[PDB]
Amino acid sequence: IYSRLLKDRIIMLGSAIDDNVANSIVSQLLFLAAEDPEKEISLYINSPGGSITAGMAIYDTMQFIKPKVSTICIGMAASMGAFLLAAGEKGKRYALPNSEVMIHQPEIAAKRILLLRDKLNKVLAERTGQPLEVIERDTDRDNFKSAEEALEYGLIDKILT
Amino acid sequence: IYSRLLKDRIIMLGSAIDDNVANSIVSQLLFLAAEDPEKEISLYINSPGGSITAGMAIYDTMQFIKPKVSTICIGMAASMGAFLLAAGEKGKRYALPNSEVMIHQPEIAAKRILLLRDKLNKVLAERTGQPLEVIERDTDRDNFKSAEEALEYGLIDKILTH
Amino acid sequence: IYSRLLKDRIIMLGSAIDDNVANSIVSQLLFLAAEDPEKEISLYINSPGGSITAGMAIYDTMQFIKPKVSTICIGMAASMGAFLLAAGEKGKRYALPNSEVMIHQPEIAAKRILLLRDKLNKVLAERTGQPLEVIERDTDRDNFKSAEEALEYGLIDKILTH
Amino acid sequence: IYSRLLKDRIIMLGSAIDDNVANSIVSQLLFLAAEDPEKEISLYINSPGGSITAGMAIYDTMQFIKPKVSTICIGMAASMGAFLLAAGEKGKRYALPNSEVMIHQPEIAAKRILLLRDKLNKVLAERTGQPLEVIERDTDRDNFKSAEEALEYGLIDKILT
Amino acid sequence: IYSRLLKDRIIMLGSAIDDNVANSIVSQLLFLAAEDPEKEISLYINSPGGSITAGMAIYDTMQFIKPKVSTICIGMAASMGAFLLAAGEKGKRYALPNSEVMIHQPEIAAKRILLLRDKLNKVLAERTGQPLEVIERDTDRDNFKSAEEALEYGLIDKILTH
Amino acid sequence: IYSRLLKDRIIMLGSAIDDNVANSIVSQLLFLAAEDPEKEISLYINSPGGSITAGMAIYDTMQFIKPKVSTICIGMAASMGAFLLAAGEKGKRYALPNSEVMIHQPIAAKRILLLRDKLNKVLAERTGQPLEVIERDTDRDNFKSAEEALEYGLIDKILTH
Amino acid sequence: IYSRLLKDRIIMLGSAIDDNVANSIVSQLLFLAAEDPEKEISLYINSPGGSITAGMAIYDTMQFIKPKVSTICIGMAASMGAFLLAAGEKGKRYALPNSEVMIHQEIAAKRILLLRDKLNKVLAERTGQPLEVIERDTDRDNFKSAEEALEYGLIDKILT
Amino acid sequence: IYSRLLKDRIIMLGSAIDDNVANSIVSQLLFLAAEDPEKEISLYINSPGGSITAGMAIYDTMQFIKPKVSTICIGMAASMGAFLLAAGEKGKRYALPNSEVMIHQPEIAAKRILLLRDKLNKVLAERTGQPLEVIERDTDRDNFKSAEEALEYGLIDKILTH
Amino acid sequence: IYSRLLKDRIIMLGSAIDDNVANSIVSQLLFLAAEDPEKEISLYINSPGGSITAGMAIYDTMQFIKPKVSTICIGMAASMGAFLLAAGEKGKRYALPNSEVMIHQPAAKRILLLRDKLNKVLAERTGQPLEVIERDTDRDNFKSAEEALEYGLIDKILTH
Amino acid sequence: IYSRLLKDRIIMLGSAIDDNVANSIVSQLLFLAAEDPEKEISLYINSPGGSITAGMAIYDTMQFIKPKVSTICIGMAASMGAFLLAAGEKGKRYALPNSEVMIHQPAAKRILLLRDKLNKVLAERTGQPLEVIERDTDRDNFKSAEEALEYGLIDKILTH
Amino acid sequence: IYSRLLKDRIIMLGSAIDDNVANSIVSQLLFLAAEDPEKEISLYINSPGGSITAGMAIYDTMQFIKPKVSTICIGMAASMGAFLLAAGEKGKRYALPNSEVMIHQPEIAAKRILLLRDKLNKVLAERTGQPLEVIERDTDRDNFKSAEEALEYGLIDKILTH
Amino acid sequence: IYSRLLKDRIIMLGSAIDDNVANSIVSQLLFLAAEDPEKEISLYINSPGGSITAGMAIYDTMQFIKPKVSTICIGMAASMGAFLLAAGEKGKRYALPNSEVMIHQPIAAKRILLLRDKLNKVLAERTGQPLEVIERDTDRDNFKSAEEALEYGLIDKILTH
Repeated sequence: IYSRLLKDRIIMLGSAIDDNVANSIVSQLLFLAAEDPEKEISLYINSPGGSITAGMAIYDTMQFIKPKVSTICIGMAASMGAFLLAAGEKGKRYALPNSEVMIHQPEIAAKRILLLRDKLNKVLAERTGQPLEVIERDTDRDNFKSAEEALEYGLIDKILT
Repeated sequence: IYSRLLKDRIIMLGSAIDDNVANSIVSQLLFLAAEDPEKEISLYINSPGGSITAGMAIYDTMQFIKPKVSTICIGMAASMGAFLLAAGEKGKRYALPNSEVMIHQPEIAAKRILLLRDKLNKVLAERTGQPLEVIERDTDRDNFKSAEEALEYGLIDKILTH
Repeated sequence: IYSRLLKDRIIMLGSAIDDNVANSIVSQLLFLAAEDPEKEISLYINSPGGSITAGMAIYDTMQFIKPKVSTICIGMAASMGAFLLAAGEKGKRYALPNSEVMIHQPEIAAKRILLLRDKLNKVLAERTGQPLEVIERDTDRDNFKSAEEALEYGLIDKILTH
Repeated sequence: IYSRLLKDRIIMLGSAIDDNVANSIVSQLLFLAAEDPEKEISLYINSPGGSITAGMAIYDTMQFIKPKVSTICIGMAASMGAFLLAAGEKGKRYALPNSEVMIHQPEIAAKRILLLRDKLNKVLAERTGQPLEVIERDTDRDNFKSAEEALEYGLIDKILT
Repeated sequence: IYSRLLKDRIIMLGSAIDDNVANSIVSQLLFLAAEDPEKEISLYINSPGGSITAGMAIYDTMQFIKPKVSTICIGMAASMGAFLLAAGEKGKRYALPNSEVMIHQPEIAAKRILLLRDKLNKVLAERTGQPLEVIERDTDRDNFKSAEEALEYGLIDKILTH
Repeated sequence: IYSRLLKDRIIMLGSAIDDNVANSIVSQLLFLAAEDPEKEISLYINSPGGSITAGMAIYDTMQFIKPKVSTICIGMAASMGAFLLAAGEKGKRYALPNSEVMIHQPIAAKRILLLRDKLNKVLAERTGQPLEVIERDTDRDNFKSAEEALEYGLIDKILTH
Repeated sequence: IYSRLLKDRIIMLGSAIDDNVANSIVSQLLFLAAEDPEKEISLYINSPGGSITAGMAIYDTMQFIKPKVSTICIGMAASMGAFLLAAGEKGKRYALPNSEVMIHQEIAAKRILLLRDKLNKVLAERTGQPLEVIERDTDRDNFKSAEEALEYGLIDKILT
Repeated sequence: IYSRLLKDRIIMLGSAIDDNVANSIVSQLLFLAAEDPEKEISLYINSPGGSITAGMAIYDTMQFIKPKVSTICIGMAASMGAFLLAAGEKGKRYALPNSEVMIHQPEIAAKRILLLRDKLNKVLAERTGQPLEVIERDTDRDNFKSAEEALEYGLIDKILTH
Repeated sequence: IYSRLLKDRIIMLGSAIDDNVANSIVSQLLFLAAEDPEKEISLYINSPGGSITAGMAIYDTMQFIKPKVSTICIGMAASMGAFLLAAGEKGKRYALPNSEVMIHQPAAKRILLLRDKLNKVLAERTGQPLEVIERDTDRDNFKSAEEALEYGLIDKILTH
Repeated sequence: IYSRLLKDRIIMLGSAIDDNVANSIVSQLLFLAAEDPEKEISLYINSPGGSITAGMAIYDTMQFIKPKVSTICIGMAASMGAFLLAAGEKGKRYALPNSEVMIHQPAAKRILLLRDKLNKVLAERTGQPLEVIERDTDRDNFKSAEEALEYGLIDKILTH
Repeated sequence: IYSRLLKDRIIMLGSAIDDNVANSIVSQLLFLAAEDPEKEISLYINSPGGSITAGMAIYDTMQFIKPKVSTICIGMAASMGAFLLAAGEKGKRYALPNSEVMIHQPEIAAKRILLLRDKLNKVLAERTGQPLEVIERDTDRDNFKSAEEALEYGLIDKILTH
Repeated sequence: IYSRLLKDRIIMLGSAIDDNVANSIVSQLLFLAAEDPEKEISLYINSPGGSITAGMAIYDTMQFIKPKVSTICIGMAASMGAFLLAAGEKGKRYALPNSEVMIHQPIAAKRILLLRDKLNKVLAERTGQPLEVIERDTDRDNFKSAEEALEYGLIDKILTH
């Protein structure tokens, strides 16, 4: 199926993000960018989130490729799912009226994670317009946002009705 | 099989609704809207229902896409199954004579659940043209409606008869 | 296989009836009706029967679609399998000489079961010709009907021979 | 373990009620009543509930035996768990301050169930002091009671602090 | 557990009756009869019933041993469960006020079953006090009898009350 | 595979007969009769036999359809396998020189008695043996060689070289 | 449990007979014979039967040991179960009123035929039926009530 | 083993808290209170935490029984594990020097969850002598405390040192 | 894969022979004979052997169909595998230089029947007197390809 | 159970012989020899046989320990089971009337070594000339208890 | 078995260290300390190591209890296994001549890992005599120490010989 | 069982040697040495061998404890099994007449090289063979009979009758 979706340049990120999913998503992105570098991509996101390392891979692939990546939150975008939502092409970041967004993000790899988390926070500040310290507090805490709360925090540009 | 059905723009929702099913249904909806934005979709519903979050995802995708989504209840629509039935395109919401509807609605975020619940009651009120306090009473409790009580309540537009 | 059968508009109901089987059968019915609304369908039945709710779903879908559904009992039609047999298109309900029919009918709510039994009983009365009360007794009792007994009772229209 | 509890005449009903559990509980009740007919029994209840047929078996065994059965709700008593709580010896029905009670209760066996349900409602009316019609509405609806709401509905005699 | 029960001469028959259960129950019976031939046995019964062959094994062992076997129905005694209940020591056959009895009885030669069915109807006739032919009439259809109805019918001696 | 065989109108009955197999075989028979009602079908039988109800279903479907059904015994036809062999189209019932046939046949007890009688009858008719002897021989263990099956009138022909 | 039974010299043969069961039963027989060679053993039989080779092992162990082995049919004794029933100590072979008996029974082929012949002979001596009569009845499907089993010579006494 | 521990009135809570664990812990508590109502109990806690409903059950049983319950944190007490640590007998709440405490707290009844949560914050406020608004801030977010920060915050009475 | 082989009229018998394998092989043989009755079939055999009944079914199907069946032993043909090798079309029975052949063969009454048929057929295929066949079937011996050629089990060794 | 048997110095060898079984049996033998070096051991054998290496380990342990090991064949002793039967203490090797014995035996170099040792030992236990042993080990034959007594595999048949 | 060992106050740590093993070890330690607070304990270690959080739990329990804990390395002590070895009672830390020690240390939070590594490093420095910075380098590197190397570094007190 | 053997101070090493087995064997050795330091231990060995690290652990525990450890080879001692056999108490190293010994021995690669050298040394010392020949023979497939193991000095005695 998602194969048919693929021909329409729609990627569905429908699950927790791990390496597998991250490889899969990166592949699809690279594939589409291969077919038609000039043409837009739609990434739909319903995800509880997942590993920061897996998430950053997708994010990097998004920033890297030529095609603009529009993001659309459907049920939920939490953790790295919310991050990817926020990292969509500007003015192209979308949510449905009932969808929810939670920006909360969960050896010697530890040093590495702390660094990635710092990068993550900074990107999020830039994309949202929030101050870094605000982003820090909010990603360390359990909080939920309605499509409307997320529009007004700067995570999405438009609520699609 | 349902693949063949898909070519005819029929989606079968035949099970309890969870994230998997919700992803599947959403995908099929997006896919069909992709092929042909202008053209109608038939959603057949026999479901015991399920998670309000998974249900709202399907509901949003339905409202969002261009194609009108006709809903048809076959055996049963309960919980989010009844909600989706009720959320079909107006004049296009259908049941079979012996089918049953139960609007009773039974991990994260207690507060989210409560919010979704207010909106679910609200959407039900608009679509059935029913008073909120009534919608609230009947979603709270075990009750089943026949194809006849569903229609009269405003849950479906018409009953399809041989 | 069954797939090849499907191209010939034959559906095989060969097992106990549950939600899965009911979904499957309903789908195949909707599929065939989609291909060719005008053209007949053959439903072969060898089934011990099963859930009344699942059975009624198949029945409603049968009554609902355009194509006429011929029913053919092969080994056995018991419970909802005998009901579906009896619900075949008139003059098109068939059995094999050695096949057997038992109209005895044994997640869900109790009042719903009772509502559905009355309904299934009424339908049976219409189809067999029998008085409602004769049906009520025979569904509560363990009996088998030979094909000839079956044809006499009104469950089938014709027995298949040399 | 619960073996040691047994010697102290404590039964723990810690799970959903099915036939198994119902057999087990009935056995223990009959066993204790065997040892010492004169002496009290303590039934602790943390249960999501279960089958009305299984529940009625325990209830019947409770009413039948000589020993008075005190009931104590710990986490939760729902469905037939709430019913058994309510069916404890009078003035002996107890809950903990944070416990919860839900009296909501979920072929041709159908006729039988409808009858058992009627019996169930009536017993509950008697034990609570509620009118039958009130019991009917409340067991058909999803509702939760604090220890305090349950004390004041008549499901328990005492909140143990 | 059950083991503790066993020391008090209580056997729990808590399940459908098959060869395994039947072997188990027979063993316990022979075991208790071995310990103390003179002393009574309590057999508690909550069972949907089961195989007539497995049932008759337990029955024969009951009749055979010295100890008197009291029977007590708890939730339900159906099929061979109801039979064993009825086959308890006279004046010792007991039910709880809400328990239910159903005397309906649905690798083995068909004639073996036919004969064992008759022999069952006869034993049951002599145990109830009911005439053979009425028992034959009753057990070939579904019914269910309350504790009150089974008392009347001669299936049990006493209801456990107050 | 079998699928390729199917295109040539060969059905292989290679296992014990239960409802599954019976359904499968019936389906294949109905399917072939659907494609070409006029044209012959070859049923190869190597089977230990099985349920009389499942057997009679296949037998009925055989007698019912238009295509003539030739039967060929390969290793063994016992129980309902032997019966189906015997029920092939007349002059079309075949065995291989080393194959064996055993007509011994081992829920409604009243009904299985009926089918048993009906079986015995059909057997008497096709073999032309006394119903008297058919009842002896199906009630006891007996193995016939391909020759012994010829004399009995269970098969018309033994296939050689 | 059957452990407690064992202390009372009761063995329960409650299942199809295979090598495992046969080993078990043989062990228990040898064990009891070890404890008290002089004292009787009670073998209760409810069995659909099984392998002739596994059966003959139990039968041989029975014949071999000193203790007399009484046999009691409870639900059913078929195949080698019926054989072992028949092979109980004389005057000690028992059935319950409703129990049923059915005597119907490289790749080890020549040996199966021998064991079978040996089994038919032993049933002849034990029932008092002619061999030709046993050869007939073990090749065919038939069941006997306690009563018919008494008449045929398969058991001594129906117990009530 | 923990059996031997049990004889010394030591209970080990070494895992995530669910209904099973909660039943187990409750049972052990009731058992010990049964043996010797007067005598102290030691509850060692190394737990990632878990369900608020399962946690409250243990907490209630602790408050309810006669014996004083000393709590000792070993590796970690997070979520309901930290709550139970804090709910130990006063002056008897202990941690090891390297142990960690996280008071962050992450099926039925959204409304119940919310209620339990208010009471959990409240009990934490009493026991730590801390302002509610502070307790509310720190249960809402990811934070871990050392044995030193726990003590100063008022989560434990003293740190046990070699 | 073996599907591709099948289009070339090659059947691979690569495992112990049971009913499943026997059904499979028979089916493939009947299938090929259906496509092209006139045309040869190649049966490659590397098998430890198996049941005499399952074997005889393959053998009969081989004798029965029109196409000539050439047999080729690859690693091993033992038991019914050796028998089917030997039953290949005359002049068409082949082995590879390092392959091995063991003619040892591991209702009883029917089993004893097939066993006799088997010995006779072998005796006819090899030209060996029957009584030599019967000794060699009862005993455990391997033949090198060379020995099997000289014994008359195979027509030619493949080489060069 | 067999635990109770063990206290009576009865070992039951009831299955195919592999390393596991061989370890088990050796352990039990060493254990009993430890308790009471002076006192006899009864080894009951119903076994299809098995690996020659696993077998020889049991055999060596038997020869090695002080207690005399009596062997009793119950259903069957084939392969290494037959060998261990034959290796029982002299005059103490027993079989039951219906039991069967097959002496057929199914680093290669070490395997060929044990095989020779095995034939020799048998030749010594039976009194049969070596070359007769070698024929009979290579071939597939059953001996009735009677035949095994006369062959010198067992000392006495149990009866009466 | 191990049980017999336990009566002799020997604990065997023979596997990777996770929460399970850590709970087990902690329990055994608490148990023995319960039986006889005054008397020595022998902890034998052959372990590839494991989670720092699990390791620190065992360590804290060791430091906490009254009994002195002697440590004996048998095959290998790596990661937290080498740490526990080094944390044995002074003069009581032992190894076998051919055993190996690797102090390299590879659900959880990152800052917590870092806090715990500094701590484990400090402890190691105290115990070995080494400067903190020597420990820091050696834990970040893949090296094995022979028993003699180990004794020289300060990880053990004595090597076990003829 | 083995447990009974344990009371008699017999340990059975009956399988390939891995960490589990090595732990088990070490434990049993430590246990026995705990009960009675003065008293002899009998280690029976039938083993294909295994890991050199696991082997050396057992060997060390043997050399370390007070009790003398007699070794007896039953079926086979290969690899570390042969090594442990050879490392039994002197004059206490035994084999059965038909048993076999193979001294052929097949994560820190640098370390396994060290143990390998140390093994070869101990072997040279106990057999009294040239370290020269010990390196040949452990690097190749060789099977010694009980006699051949006597000459090599791997065992002191062959146990007979």
